[PDB]
Amino acid sequence: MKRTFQPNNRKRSKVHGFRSRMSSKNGRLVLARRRRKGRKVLSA
Amino acid sequence: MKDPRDVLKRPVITERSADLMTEKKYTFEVDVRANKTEVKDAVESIFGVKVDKVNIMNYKGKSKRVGRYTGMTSRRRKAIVKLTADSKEIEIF
Amino acid sequence: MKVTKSEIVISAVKPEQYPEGGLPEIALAGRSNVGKSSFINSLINRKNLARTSSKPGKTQTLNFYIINDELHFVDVPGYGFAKVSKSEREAWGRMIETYITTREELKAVVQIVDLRHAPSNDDVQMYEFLKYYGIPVIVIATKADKIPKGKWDKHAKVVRQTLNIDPEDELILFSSETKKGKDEAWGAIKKMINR
RNA sequence: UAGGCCCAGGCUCUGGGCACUGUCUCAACGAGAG
RNA sequence: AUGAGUAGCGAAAGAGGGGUGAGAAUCCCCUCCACCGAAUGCCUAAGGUUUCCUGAGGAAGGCUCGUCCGCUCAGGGUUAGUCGGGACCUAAGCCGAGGCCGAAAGGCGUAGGCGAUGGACAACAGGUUGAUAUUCCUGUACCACCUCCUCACCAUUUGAGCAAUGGGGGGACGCAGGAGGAUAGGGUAAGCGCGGUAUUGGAUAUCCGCGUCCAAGCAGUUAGGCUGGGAAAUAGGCAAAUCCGUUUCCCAUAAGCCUGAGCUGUGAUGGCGAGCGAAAUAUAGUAGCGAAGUUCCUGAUUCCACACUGCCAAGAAAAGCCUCUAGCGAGGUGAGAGGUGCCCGUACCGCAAACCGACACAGGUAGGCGAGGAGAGAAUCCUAAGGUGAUCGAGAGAACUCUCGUU
RNA sequence: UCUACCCAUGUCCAGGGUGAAGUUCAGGUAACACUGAAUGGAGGCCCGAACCCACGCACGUUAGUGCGGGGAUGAGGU
RNA sequence: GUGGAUCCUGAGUACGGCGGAACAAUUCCGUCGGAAUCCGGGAGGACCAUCUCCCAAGGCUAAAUACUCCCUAGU
RNA sequence: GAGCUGUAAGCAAGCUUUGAUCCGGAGAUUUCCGAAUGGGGAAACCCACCACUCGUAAUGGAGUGGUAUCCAUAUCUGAAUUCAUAGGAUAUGAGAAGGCAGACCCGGGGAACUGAAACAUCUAAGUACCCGGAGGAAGAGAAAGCAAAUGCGAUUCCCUGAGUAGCGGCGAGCGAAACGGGAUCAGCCCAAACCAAGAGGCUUGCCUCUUGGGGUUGUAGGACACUCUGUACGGAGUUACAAA
Repeated sequence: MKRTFQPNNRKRSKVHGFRSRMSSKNGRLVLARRRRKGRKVLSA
Repeated sequence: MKDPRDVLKRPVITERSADLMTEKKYTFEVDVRANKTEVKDAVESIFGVKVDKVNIMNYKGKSKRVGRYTGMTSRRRKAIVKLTADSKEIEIF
Repeated sequence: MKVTKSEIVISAVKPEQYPEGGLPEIALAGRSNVGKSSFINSLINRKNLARTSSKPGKTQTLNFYIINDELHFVDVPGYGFAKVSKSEREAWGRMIETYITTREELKAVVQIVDLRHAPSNDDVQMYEFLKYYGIPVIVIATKADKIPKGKWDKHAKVVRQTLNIDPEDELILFSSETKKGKDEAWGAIKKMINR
């Protein structure tokens, strides 16, 4: 029950994906900021 | 699975299903995490029949709308059980 | 022998751009697709510092590499077919020959040949050129991992015969793929720098 | 559907001659779209 | 609001009869006409994500209309041991224990792991529904694994067997050029079943349509490469080795070896097949029935096969595989017979109105097949199978603009 | 995920012409030269489809679209 | 409580040089050094003496203060 | 204490005075991802090993637990070195791993524009920002002090001193402290020197190792030697004042 964008582009997920965001302190900062704003969608 | 009655959810009653039922094939809605052998054994236990073959599909959810709001229906797992020359699951339809 | 610092100084196509400092220098030579840009990488325990490829003509300038700040490594384009315009194929040869004829800091030249086959005409017409200007030469036979172990001594004999290598200069069997003969090459380079 | 020829020199350039033509003397009619 | 009922509304071929309906140029059917045809045809990717089928619908949307739609709404629809991916392998690249250079943030980097666009690996022909079809049904196969079983043949730590993380081999690869052998394919003669024309004339060497078939396994065959073949010594290849080397002889000119496209019988008393053809079925029209089914010519852009010759730039790697002993070893090998075989994708569009881009199109979109005549040709013109008539019209035929023709 | 350059692994290029080196044959040259044949099939070779081109040149209009020109076995395209 | 015969009261520290740091100079850090210790020391801008206060190189302590993503009652 | 099955329709079928719906306290269940931790990974998914159980003649299938790294404590062994040691293995660990409240506070690093009408320092500013550590508060804390008195006596915060002293191309500007008035109000413990016990080198002695008494101080105190005084019926306390 969601919306998916390019569910086959692997490079999209390897650049802007959740596991790449969680692999460095700066990406975790990005995720923290987006959680603070209240975004419905975190990362790709 | 723990109890086989958790593998089978409900039968499917359509025109295609009624057509297949005359070839001794029965269509069930199945728990989305159950595999072929699980369904085979559950049908064995519940109805006391002999099972020859099982085939399974996966179905995506459909987009629906009621007024302004939009959503999706649940995913489904469908199984077509072919019995051998044995008894007949009485679905009492 | 224990490289701990390595970087590229400058890529040059003219004598003006040649670096300065008086450090000893070692040059490379060979065919276009023989593994000389990877010989450097294997010596200094680096992966793709001198970029390599399986398409002939990856190195197109003169690249200088400082090794632990005592010497330079010179990467040159190779001769033969080069997957580039015919006009630019002879500019590389002229650029290389001018640098070799000049540049007192040039200690010795490492010429790399393919062990699998007998050296081409160009390899001999480069060995003669280096022996005629009186520059010490170290001959390296790379890609020794493509040959069964029991034929190295057979192929090396043909390599020596075709290039008519003078008894003095040794032939080190090398492999940038299994790091074979690395210490011997270092030792030879060290000897050639001081002596 | 599908290259204009010939005689020159200079290495592609300048040529020259011929052929040919609505480029024009000078425009007229016809077909289509607006 | 004005500009203004103005500019637009793009190619490109339609015409009539019938139907439905409140309403028809535009929707459905029929008929003729016209356009593409190295595609505007067939299949199948990437990508999209229900757009697919049936019934209903006339808000909105669709450069006009609309009874129609890729639009709206309700129900439905996707079946795998063999197809593709994972319980297999590695490339570029990524993560990179320990480790090194660091005062440090850091930088470099090995073992290892991940990672297809490549390598390994078992199924074919028909039929069927409104929507799935090497998945369902029929008929014939194959692969891996397991014994309640049945046989056969061996062997008892004298030994039958199993055999490596080690040794050797192999997987294993480019381009160009020219012979050869076949087959897909394309056209004559037999044969089959229709016909005999009303516009002058044809029982006529007249006209029309048709003229086949899998994987599997039992054969034999082009051709190709040969490693020349054997014996010893050999032990070298870290241990070992009967394996691979390496020497020494002997015979070798054809023995042997390893690979082969295709053809013949079997699969098949099966299927398909021109054309006949109901009940009436819910009057679509199918259900159902079914003839001959060959030889000849020509022939590849496909296969043998990167096989041969020439060239240098030498056109991945690893696993699966085959061997050799080291080693394990009292119970085992080979046949049947009976069983087991999971997860993910599977609808639909794929030169397109489903994708991409969109001045909104007449654009773009890996790959496989790609017929005939005239032709060197996949050019060009007209056609086959097949698809389509492209989405505002009617009619007038001034100036002027653009594209053509003639002088 | 545009664009510049680069890496690994796949894949595409209808047809026609030209004729290099070498080899054989002879003549011929002391012999090479050469001569003539025959064979041979090389090339950022020629003509030209598919394909490619910040190559002009329009157009209508923010990148496009068309009309010439060029390459088209290679410094080739994808 | 009386005494005070005899021991203790916080080691490379207190202080000095050596450089930068910082910037007679000022301190920080390193870079070398290097005492005393009750009759003992440290201070009162420097030094030299008088007087005045204190006892370094061990550790632990609430309260008064700062702010509120939140919860309750209100303005 | 009489209706109820949320929004929120409808349309069915039901529950409830033998007491529902509802409100509050305490519990139970709690799929998958996520620090995510069995391995891998494009987060919401794939693929495993061990033990026990279900099931099959057996293979195949299913269920329930365990399986990351680092640190600590041990236990063994134990590369270099024999022991030892690196290590390995084994165990025991509600250990720590991440989040946030865009606030408050400790520590480390640390701009530039601007202004000085220009620019020489300076100012902006130890600000923005980044990194590490936390706690409900936090460093701060009981004088080798202020200072000059008839002296006060820990720390912190507010008023005043004062936009003064002072520092300043002494220009822009920056900018104190003490006294006085208030809020809150408590100060303690160890080491050292001495006594008692055991051992471990040393020859007894000696001398350090530990454990119990000892003692917290500056117009010096303690040890030490000797006096009274006690070991309770009194005092203190988990908020420092040992501890509970």
